Amino acid sequence: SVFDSKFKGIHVYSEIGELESVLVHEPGREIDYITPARLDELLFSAILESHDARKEHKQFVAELKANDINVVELIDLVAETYDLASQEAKDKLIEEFLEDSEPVLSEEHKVVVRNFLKAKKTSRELVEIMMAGITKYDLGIEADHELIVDPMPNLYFTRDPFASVGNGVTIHYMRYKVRQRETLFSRFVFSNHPKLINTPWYYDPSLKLSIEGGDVFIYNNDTLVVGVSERTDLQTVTLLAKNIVANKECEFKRIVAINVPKWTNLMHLDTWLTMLDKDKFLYSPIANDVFKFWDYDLVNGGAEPQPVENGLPLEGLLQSIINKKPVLIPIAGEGASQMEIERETHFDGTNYLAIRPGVVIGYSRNEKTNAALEAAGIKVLPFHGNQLSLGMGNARCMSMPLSRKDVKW
Amino acid sequence: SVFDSKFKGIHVYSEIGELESVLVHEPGREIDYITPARLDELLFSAILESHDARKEHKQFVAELKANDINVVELIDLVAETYDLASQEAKDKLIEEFLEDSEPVLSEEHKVVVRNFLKAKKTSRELVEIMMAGITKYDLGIEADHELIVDPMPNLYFTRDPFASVGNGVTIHYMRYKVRQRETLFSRFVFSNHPKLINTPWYYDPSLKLSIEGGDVFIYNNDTLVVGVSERTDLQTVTLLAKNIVANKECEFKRIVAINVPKWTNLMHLDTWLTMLDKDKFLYSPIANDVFKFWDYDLVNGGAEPQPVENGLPLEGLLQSIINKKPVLIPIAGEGASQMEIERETHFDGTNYLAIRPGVVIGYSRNEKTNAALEAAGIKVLPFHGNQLSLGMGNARCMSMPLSRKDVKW
Repeated sequence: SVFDSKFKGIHVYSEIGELESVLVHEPGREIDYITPARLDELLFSAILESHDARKEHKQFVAELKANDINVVELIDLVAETYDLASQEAKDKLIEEFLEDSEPVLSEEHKVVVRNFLKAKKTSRELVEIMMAGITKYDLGIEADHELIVDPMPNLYFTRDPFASVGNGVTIHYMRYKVRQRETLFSRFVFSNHPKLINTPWYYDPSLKLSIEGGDVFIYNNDTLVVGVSERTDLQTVTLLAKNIVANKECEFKRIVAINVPKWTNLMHLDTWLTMLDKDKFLYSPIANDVFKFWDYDLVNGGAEPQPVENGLPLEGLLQSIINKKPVLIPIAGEGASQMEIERETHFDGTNYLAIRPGVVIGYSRNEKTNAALEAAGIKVLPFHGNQLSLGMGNARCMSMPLSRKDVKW
Repeated sequence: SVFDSKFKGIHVYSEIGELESVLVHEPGREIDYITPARLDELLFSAILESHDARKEHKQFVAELKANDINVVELIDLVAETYDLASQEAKDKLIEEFLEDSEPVLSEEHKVVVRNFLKAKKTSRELVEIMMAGITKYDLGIEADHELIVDPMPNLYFTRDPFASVGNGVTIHYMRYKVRQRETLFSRFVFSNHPKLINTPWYYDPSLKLSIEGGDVFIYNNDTLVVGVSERTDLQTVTLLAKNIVANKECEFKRIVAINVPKWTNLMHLDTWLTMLDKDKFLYSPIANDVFKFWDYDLVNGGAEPQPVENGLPLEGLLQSIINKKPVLIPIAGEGASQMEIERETHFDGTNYLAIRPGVVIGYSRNEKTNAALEAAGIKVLPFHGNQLSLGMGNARCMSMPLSRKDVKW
């Protein structure tokens, strides 16, 4: 199985506990269909050199494995799930893929694509093609456009379609169609894989209020932190709060919503502020005058907790969550020029994945932030990720923890 | 000297003769000042990872040197020239640099920068900082903005500021100020270096009609080919024709002007059509319905030859220059999808540098084009240049031939 023997379900109650199991996706053929005219639509800053991007991704996975982490590749998880699923589920996956296609499928193309999918020889090939997009060339048909079904090029950013939340999961209604389509795989594995089937959901795509995993943080057993960003709205955090209170087994007690600049290229809270050790946070100064906070009381706030403004400065707000003096590390370090802060913030300099408290993985390119982290006593495991970085995410964006060991607070 | 023993002046009478000496520039500190908000202004598609871009450039230079080519780095050529120049010339280089600064310098900043440049201890440091740009930090002053003098980030594209044309040169009035500033160095080396001082100029920056080197091609001893592009105007080619007829030592007989798509990111003729062997040419089909041609008669067209429409299709037009049937190789090869042609054309897939007939150097990333060239009998010497490619130029754009061996047609 893609899961090691100790994996006994979703268990993510911090951003920093020793990482046990994690979900990633090496970009497949879907990034080969990114064209110059569609960069804004497809959510890329520039076109990736595909072979090199895959080589970088393998280095990232190799570093995670060198740290005894169980790395689950999305394609393999979906295929494994497909293989053991009922025929009813196998069939509905293909039907829902067709109904949710972009561009919308004509009746004739729906039949042609269905047959093509059904004829794929292995479940892995079926999953690869559904992620890749489908051309008229793949189908052997004449058409006036080359892409009969668009790629889901952002799939390598597994942070975003769903988020592990304690021992439950939130499966999201994403902002843009190009990414909403990725949640088909999320619903499928959680609804059918024996090791995930019993996981309770606190959000699902049908709710239609925008939220993405890059905005979701599990600071400790009591407090969740969710961004109010270009991708997640405050009203959506309000619905999340309602769902959590409605779930009697869910033990979180508070949600702090954090406002960030609504930049299309720094679209989630994790591109502005992350927690990397028990008391260390990495942030971009560019957000200094935009940060704003709201608290939700999941215990004594009623069945529908409302967001209450918290006027403390960022440091005091963070202190109210961990009850220790926080250490705030700025992008590019003390003394950096505005140009250096803008450049390293642009390349997702805050977006490190913590694999144990104070030990993080992220791109080698943000050298001043790497040095700032090391000076603050955080160990940095860099990897070359220049091509992957053009998709506007770093290691945190490219991962979704499935299980972490308890933190000794 | 940066020039090897045999160099005896500009000698470029073809696009393909065995390359003997060539001018390049490894991107210096100037590319560290490219910020997200200024990408369009500075002419970049995305920000480069500077360290990796310099390593890629060293690999390009290593490939050139392995083919017995004298590679001249612009910084070293300017410093060598400065060390041999009259005090009047050394002083005027500084004054013209200040006069042409962007942003325009206040009188106070003009004095502070002049003093700072005069205090540099070596000519190479002086040249490096003029290219890099100058910050308030470099000067140790307080200022409203961090850049007191902007970088010239595009300097590594040495194809553009001036072009070798037979045994003369065209020093250009470029389209945008961010690049016009680079011509300061072109004028300096040709006006002062003993090995370049007798080179006749057929164009100079004071002429104020736009033309850039990526548009200039020397097909053979008789025919020049100049693009009408986003950067070079037909009226400028007309002025160039007038200048060549006035120069009684210049032996070219004809200029063919080739209209190309006016795309901001494919801005020169050499991003649409190049000549790589005696009868082989590489082109992007995206330009098919845009190519249009004009001829200038430099022999019997009077003192001011005018552009005369040439209605031949591309194949016939090229045949009228080389006097035999051309082989036209399309970007990405026969059978490529439109997505592939769009992607490889975008990454300057036509922009190869020929180092001898039918032997070219270009980025490894355009794999389908590299395969099409090899299938057409052209040897490709690829190098990894993904970061350099984000500047929207390939190997031809990163080089300016100074001398080539005669071609045996």
